Amino acid sequence: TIKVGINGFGRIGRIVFRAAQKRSDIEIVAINDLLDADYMAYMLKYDSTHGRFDGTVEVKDGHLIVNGKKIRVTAERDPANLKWDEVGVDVVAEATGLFLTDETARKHITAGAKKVVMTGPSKDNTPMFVKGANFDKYAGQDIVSNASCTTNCLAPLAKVINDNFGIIEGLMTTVHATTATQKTVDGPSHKDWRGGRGASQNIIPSSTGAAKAVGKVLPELNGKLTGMAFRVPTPNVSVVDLTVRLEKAATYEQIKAAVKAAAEGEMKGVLGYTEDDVVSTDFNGEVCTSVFDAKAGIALNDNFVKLVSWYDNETGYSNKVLDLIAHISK
Amino acid sequence: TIKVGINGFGRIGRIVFRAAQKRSDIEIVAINDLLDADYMAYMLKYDSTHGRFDGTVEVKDGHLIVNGKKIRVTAERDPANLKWDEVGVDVVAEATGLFLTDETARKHITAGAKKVVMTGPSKDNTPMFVKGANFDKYAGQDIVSNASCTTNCLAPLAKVINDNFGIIEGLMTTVHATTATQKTVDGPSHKDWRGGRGASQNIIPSSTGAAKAVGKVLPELNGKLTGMAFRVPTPNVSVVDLTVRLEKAATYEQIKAAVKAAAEGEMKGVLGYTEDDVVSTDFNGEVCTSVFDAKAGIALNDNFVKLVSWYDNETGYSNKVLDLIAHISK
Amino acid sequence: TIKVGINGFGRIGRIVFRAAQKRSDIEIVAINDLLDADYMAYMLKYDSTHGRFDGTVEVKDGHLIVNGKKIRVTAERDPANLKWDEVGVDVVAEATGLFLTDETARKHITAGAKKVVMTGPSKDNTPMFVKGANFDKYAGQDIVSNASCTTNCLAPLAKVINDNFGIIEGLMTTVHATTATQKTVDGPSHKDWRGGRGASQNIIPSSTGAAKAVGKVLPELNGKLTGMAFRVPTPNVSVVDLTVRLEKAATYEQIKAAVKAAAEGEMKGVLGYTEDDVVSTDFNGEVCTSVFDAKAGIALNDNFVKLVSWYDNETGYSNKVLDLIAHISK
Amino acid sequence: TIKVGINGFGRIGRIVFRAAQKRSDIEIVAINDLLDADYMAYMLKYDSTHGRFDGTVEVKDGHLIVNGKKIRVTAERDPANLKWDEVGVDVVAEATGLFLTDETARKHITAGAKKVVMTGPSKDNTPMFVKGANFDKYAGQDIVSNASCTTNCLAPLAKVINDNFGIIEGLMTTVHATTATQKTVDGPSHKDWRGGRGASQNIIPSSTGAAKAVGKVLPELNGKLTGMAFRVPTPNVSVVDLTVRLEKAATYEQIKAAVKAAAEGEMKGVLGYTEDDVVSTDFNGEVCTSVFDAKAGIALNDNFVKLVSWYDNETGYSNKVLDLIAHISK
Ligand SMILES: OC[C@H]1O[C@H](O[C@H]2O[C@H](CO)[C@@H](O)[C@H](O)[C@H]2O)[C@H](O)[C@@H](O)[C@@H]1O
Ligand SMILES: OC[C@H]1O[C@H](O[C@H]2O[C@H](CO)[C@@H](O)[C@H](O)[C@H]2O)[C@H](O)[C@@H](O)[C@@H]1O
Ligand SMILES: OC[C@H]1O[C@H](O[C@H]2O[C@H](CO)[C@@H](O)[C@H](O)[C@H]2O)[C@H](O)[C@@H](O)[C@@H]1O
Ligand SMILES: OC[C@H]1O[C@H](O[C@H]2O[C@H](CO)[C@@H](O)[C@H](O)[C@H]2O)[C@H](O)[C@@H](O)[C@@H]1O
Ligand SMILES: O=P(O)(O)OC[C@H](O)CO
Ligand SMILES: O=P(O)(O)OC[C@H](O)CO
Ligand SMILES: O=P(O)(O)OC[C@H](O)CO
Ligand SMILES: O=P(O)(O)OC[C@H](O)CO
Ligand code: NA
Ligand code: NA
Repeated sequence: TIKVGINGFGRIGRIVFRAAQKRSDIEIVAINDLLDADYMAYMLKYDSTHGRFDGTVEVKDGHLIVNGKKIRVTAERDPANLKWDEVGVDVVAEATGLFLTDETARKHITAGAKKVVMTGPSKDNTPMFVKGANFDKYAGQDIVSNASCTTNCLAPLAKVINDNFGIIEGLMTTVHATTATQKTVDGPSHKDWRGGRGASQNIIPSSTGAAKAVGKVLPELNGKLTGMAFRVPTPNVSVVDLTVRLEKAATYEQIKAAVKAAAEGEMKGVLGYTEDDVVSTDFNGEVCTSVFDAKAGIALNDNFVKLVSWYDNETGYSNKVLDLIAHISK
Repeated sequence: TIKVGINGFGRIGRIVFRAAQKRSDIEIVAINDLLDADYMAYMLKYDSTHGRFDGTVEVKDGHLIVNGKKIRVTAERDPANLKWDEVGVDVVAEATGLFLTDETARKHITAGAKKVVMTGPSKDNTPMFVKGANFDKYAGQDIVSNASCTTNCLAPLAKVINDNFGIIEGLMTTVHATTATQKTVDGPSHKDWRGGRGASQNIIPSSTGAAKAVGKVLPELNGKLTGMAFRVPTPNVSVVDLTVRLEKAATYEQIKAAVKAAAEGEMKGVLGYTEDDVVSTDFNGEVCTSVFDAKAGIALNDNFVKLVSWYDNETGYSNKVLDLIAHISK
Repeated sequence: TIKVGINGFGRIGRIVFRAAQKRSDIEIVAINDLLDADYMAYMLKYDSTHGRFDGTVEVKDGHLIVNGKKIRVTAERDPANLKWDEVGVDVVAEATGLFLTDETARKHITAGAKKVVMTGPSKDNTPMFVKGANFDKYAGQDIVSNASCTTNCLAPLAKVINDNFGIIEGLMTTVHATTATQKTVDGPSHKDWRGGRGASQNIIPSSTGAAKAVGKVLPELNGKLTGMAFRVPTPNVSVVDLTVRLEKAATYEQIKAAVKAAAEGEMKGVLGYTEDDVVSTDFNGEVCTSVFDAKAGIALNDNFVKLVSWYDNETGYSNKVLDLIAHISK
Repeated sequence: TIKVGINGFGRIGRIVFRAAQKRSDIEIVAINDLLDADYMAYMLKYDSTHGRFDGTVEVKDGHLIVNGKKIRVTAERDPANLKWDEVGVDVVAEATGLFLTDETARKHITAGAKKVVMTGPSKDNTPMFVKGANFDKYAGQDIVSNASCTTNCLAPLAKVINDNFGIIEGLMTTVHATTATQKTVDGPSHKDWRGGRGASQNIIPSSTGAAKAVGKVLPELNGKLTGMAFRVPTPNVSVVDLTVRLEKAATYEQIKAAVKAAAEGEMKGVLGYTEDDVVSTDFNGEVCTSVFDAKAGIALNDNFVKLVSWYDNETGYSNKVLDLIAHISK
């Protein structure tokens, strides 16, 4: 098993922790955050979106005991002091949002970890990987990024469509759940003014991490795709609305068949496929990072189509963080 | 003064009523619905979205007294019995959703009205008129339709873009407020299964009335545009997300300049233009039916762009119902 | 195995169905509602509040196949035509809200069922039974009512407090999730004007079924308790806020000890007890019909206290419908 | 006119600013916060809850120009450096939540202001005042507190009830809108764990400032009243649910008459009175700090009653901050 330390116990850190409980290949052995262990235990035990933790959580001597296993709890501000080697950590899930460059994330390796996976898009040239788009390009790097949830939805779908029909150009929108960066009522957000406005009251235009990341994980599409977001008052699950022009003419049935074939074969567990009358809550807990909604999309003609794909922006991305941890450990 | 009877006191009927109070050329003299006058008064006085009625509302002898003026109240199921001539009604705002064909709406003329404006898309070939798209094609018809709110947002924007740059093809999404056809918790909706799912919990894919209507008010765009909707948990205000391929190359600044010129000139009061960091609640009460959001849109290249335009689906549409009543009465 | 037919596939009918899957003593063999089998299957499979159905759902020959078992589907408006004997139904879960009197519900017995459990308060003197209040008073009746969800929260708590300390008088509020009787935006509700106002926008004062029912299942408290509700914009889970004057002085720790003892002893699985920092979503899926929140309540003095108890108004009530079916079948 | 400086441009500071625009007796001449003037202008111009600012807002040379009047903008962390005398400030509205003791708030007087009104409950013995409860006790103090919104709702009602009928003991609940201290999704709130849980998803038990403040502004009720709160997913407007035992027997009609008499006389503009079928949005913008809801309350008997009173927790409190400023300046 791969021993993992989580740095940062926010939404991603906690859902990564829960996802790792259900996997035999990865074992969380340590968590670092500026939260007391008893408060960590509370945040783990109770979740408004995903329900009660499936297992036992004890606090003993400042550490967590989860399903009888001891999890080392620390509260280090400087990752260089984390002594990851003292708990045999192989890979660090870097989930604070604060260490998205090589120089900052490398402190985990100085502290004894072997590799680091950033749970967000890198801010320098640290390479990004998206399962179903470019895991096979990984080349042994000791620090990597799993991109972002929206990129994990867009890229697998864009790859199937491009590989089969040729994307000339495309624009996308994600209609995106409210997240922790937003405000409950109009409040200060000096670097993103719209993003300070009351989240439960508003449709809020925003920028998406996918516009900059998708051409990095699929270089053949660089400069051919961009987009934006609308944040809306739901607590989880988002949807990509991808408008593409195709080089090869394809009927909507042919598009469905290509997506379905990828979902049942090469991209199984990454790309999903449904023909049901689904809505966003039907993907709360979804592990696939891109679930194609066949009935929701619409074609104007054989070369211009709007495609719809769902993603649980918490669960899918967290599971693929673990997939990236496993992949770089092979 | 144009005397107007309102048939149906749902959301559109009540917001048309409020908007008519601010116009000197139109006076509401009668309302018909299966509601007691005291309940009509309550629904007019208090509005969760638009606040308290600006004026006085009294019930006297089974009728409404609004700002001191008597409004005749009736509860006729058959419009042929409405006796519109007894209150001097010129134009009926047909707002029940039940009489969207010539044969049904013409019962109002048999009942003494001179003209009818349907407050929804016609179900037969009753002509639709949308301000900023084709009011100038009106040619004396006594029964007309104002299309739908989404069509009133999309059509003025599509016209400016097509007239200046040529829309080869386009696909649109409206991210749309919850409406009265939706359900508070998962409930029966046998003709629209997704639409029965709990509105406050979900992003809900849906169809839009604008996909059929836009090519009818702008025949030059027939077959060139279609789209879909996502219903989201907000109570009012929606946004059109229009992705178009252009015949003539246009930079995003050139597109902005053209839209602003239309908003400040010919289409003033219909098309609006902003460069501010707006969110949906900033248009609660907006009278313009299409407010272009310059900063929210994004161009992939000089011939492929995503344009964003806001609309208060209650207020803008209701004001343009009144504009159409005035226009056909000239 | 008790064979059960469900009449009405609304929220209670569908959550009773799901809960029955986890019990070996009760098997659903038939469902009646004015829904096609494929639409019933969709409503069972996908739930915005409770997630995807845990099992397989297929439609075969107009009937449902659930976890491999055939469920007879019918669409009879008149319960006398339900032919319950043809599927060996023992007890009917009468969940339509339309047959809450002896004369109407007894049509199920004419149609071949042996007993009926109404899933709402009876409108005549059909006896109500609430687990943790008066199941032990059941004495062979073939038609009974399980009262309402709020009554199932209030009555077990009121009984423990009254039995130990003596309720002289009490007043309660339930802060209550939105339900299907409410409206998504301000709409017609001529028999309950406040209840027509947009559910997601408002705190809405309302009446509660528990104000009439509690004195019926606990006659010793008749005339000693009443209350009201506020409906709020959550999709499920509600909370009782009970303010009582006590005959016998009791400190808050003594009250806690008494409630905990009942939750751990006689009323285990009915009354729950927590000292954790819980919020409403922590009870989405809760089977206990009354979970006492020790830290939320507050005592003014040893004879005047405010007690707080949570309930999943869908899940707890539905499970106790099944408990009542089992109890009357003993 | 009284010249006022606002310290802190959060919800209270901004709604105080808007309220002062409509008053001739008070003129805002300066605002201090760590926000650029252009961002202050944006937060003032657009409000999700209260709509667009009624007036003009310009930014010039780092200062605000509002309806043509210059407002001095500063960004001082230490209030001792604010030079309030340079803009002739009489009274400071201390709205940061950070300076709720004599020693901290007195820095404004060192900086040249004459008096300070804290827009929250004091943390030391700085005296609190609530209009309709104890403004007439003000005795010239140069630093005062306006208590909190819930205390401004509870105290005027409790005073009428106690003065007329004698409160033996009472317990209250406020069902309270979401506020800026809450989180959009489950997040860190280490001093109030429940308060970190996702605000739009949950009913959240909480503590209320009124439990400690009400006996301070009405000493005759000290030790006779306390309570708690439930935070719910609405963006503004809250409601007090007051359960009281009365010394003097009073029918519910007698209680209504006493409240109505106070609302129309001595407490006019503080206590309001309605018999309408109201819901929370009907008080968005309400200036009265306590609006009694006659039809919502319920009496068990002539000495034990539940009373309901609404408050716009932003608008009412902000207007009474201005009232306190005017009162201490007499
Ligand atoms: O930080 C000062 C700027 O704030 C706004 O711009 C930010 O917020 C936008 C969303 O409202 C983002 O799109 C943008 O990227 C941010 O920089 C404001 O629009 C700018 O004019 C201010 O300079
Ligand atoms: O009415 C029976 C059909 O219901 C569904 O289809 C309706 O609902 C869809 C949204 O969920 C609409 O897109 C569609 O146009 C409606 O007809 C179901 O998907 C069908 O299989 C049923 O035949
Ligand atoms: O049906 C006519 C009456 O409607 C209102 O009263 C109903 O709605 C109230 C909630 O808004 C309930 O409390 C009440 O029990 C219902 O009867 C209205 O308040 C009445 O004046 C009307 O007669
Ligand atoms: O700060 C550590 C404590 O956190 C919790 O208590 C806080 O949060 C409660 C709401 O969840 C408040 O009622 C309480 O006043 C706060 O102190 C936790 O319940 C405590 O056990 C922790 O010591
Ligand atoms: O598309 P990639 O490069 O992530 O590869 C995914 C593999 O095919 C799955 O084993
Ligand atoms: O575009 P039309 O035909 O609605 O004409 C609009 C007029 O020029 C003024 O609104
Ligand atoms: O209180 P009752 O009468 O529902 O009896 C309950 C039993 O003792 C076990 O739940
Ligand atoms: O009740 P008080 O002391 O706030 O006094 C309010 C005055 O009567 C109003 O002028
Ligand atoms: Na329908
Ligand atoms: Na009703």
